[PDB]
Amino acid sequence: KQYKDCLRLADIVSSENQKLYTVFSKTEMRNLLQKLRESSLMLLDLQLDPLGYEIQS
Amino acid sequence: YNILEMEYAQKRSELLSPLLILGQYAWASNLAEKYCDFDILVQICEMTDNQSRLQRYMTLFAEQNFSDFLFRWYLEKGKRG
Amino acid sequence: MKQDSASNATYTVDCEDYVHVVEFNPFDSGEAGSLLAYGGISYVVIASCRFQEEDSTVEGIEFKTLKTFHHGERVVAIAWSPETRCDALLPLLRFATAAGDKKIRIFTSDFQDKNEYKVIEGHSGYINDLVFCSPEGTDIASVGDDHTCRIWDLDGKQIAMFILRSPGMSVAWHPEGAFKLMVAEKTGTIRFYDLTTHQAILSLESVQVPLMSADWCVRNTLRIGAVAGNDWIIWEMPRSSYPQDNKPAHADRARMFRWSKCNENVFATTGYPGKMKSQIAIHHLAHPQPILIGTAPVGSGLSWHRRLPLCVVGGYRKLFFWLTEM
Repeated sequence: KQYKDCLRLADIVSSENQKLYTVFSKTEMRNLLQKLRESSLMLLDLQLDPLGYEIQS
Repeated sequence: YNILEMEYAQKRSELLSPLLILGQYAWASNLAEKYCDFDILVQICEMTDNQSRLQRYMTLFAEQNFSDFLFRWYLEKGKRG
Repeated sequence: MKQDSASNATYTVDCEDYVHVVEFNPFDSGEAGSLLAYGGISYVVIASCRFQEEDSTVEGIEFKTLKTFHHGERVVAIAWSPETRCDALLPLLRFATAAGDKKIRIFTSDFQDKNEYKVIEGHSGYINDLVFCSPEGTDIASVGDDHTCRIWDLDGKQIAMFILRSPGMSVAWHPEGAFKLMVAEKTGTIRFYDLTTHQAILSLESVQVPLMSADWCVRNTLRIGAVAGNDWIIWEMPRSSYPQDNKPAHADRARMFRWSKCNENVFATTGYPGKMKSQIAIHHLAHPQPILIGTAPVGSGLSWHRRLPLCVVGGYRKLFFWLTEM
């Protein structure tokens, strides 16, 4: 239920100190982004913006 | 012509609010569907939770801009999921 | 049959007195807790308001009366100095009030040590509105049912005169301060006076009678909205001399036009509580229908939060808060 960590996985992948972005094909990272979509979705159903702990809108 | 239409619109809106406050769901539905009123049928059909007639009216009024009020009332009722 | 939209206030504060007028700060004074001032026959109260956003120590709403003054008059209008400041050990609060005696009172407070007011000559009739026409709070511009725009110093000496051909209702200082004074008249005209040269630099022309209220966009001084006749209108100066936006404001008699002091596209037009409960309608730019509509048993006075989109109306023993969010 700690989807905030699922979302931090995006930054962990973005780390160019380990360059996790390059080793993803289109389909792989598309599955990853849909997994992130799912993880964001549950917290977002809790009436909280997916950008930060508070609402941005 | 548009002045008459708009003024007619708000006037019967306030005319017709009270028994909507009071209930009488079947008759509200009958009259509102007879004269084609989207939002009122919406808000009644979701405080009755009848998603089925929700789709049936969406199909009926696809050309009548049902979905705008659908998205709106969704937004005010905080089920953005 | 059909029904449009209505709801109960997002927040409500109980009161042992009626609320003739209630207002937040137009500019931030340096306080997280939003200062709120409300007046009546018996009492005029300054307080700090908070609504829960963080911490469980705050539940719902917390309202802390900073101070309450014994009154004996119905408050007509109140204008704080555009110089907003509360960050000191003894913050200094400066504002002007109108009562039923057709007089102007410069009320100043020094935070729990003293509270003073000065006697300033008023209008032959009631003063419709008044602002501080100086970005620090030393000169006061007042307009009333006597078609005279009177500029007074802090002493109560009438600094300047602007003659009108119809009772001047609304006066507005430049929110930032450029000697610009907006004048809104009942026929629907807008006249900009330069306090340095005592002449009009610009004007917006309309004939839709009557004009009830107007408001600059706090984030766009060049954008002006207003309520006239039954409808809210919008100019975008200086490319206008006739209204460029004209959409209905209420099924009710629109009384005040106000801008939300968080955004550049959010405003409110208030309906008149006559026979039926006052309608409150928050609109949006490029969207003619109001985004939100609520119902209040009594509606008198409407304001917007200093930095956030919250619109407030005070009535009989109650104070209603509408939190408009996106």
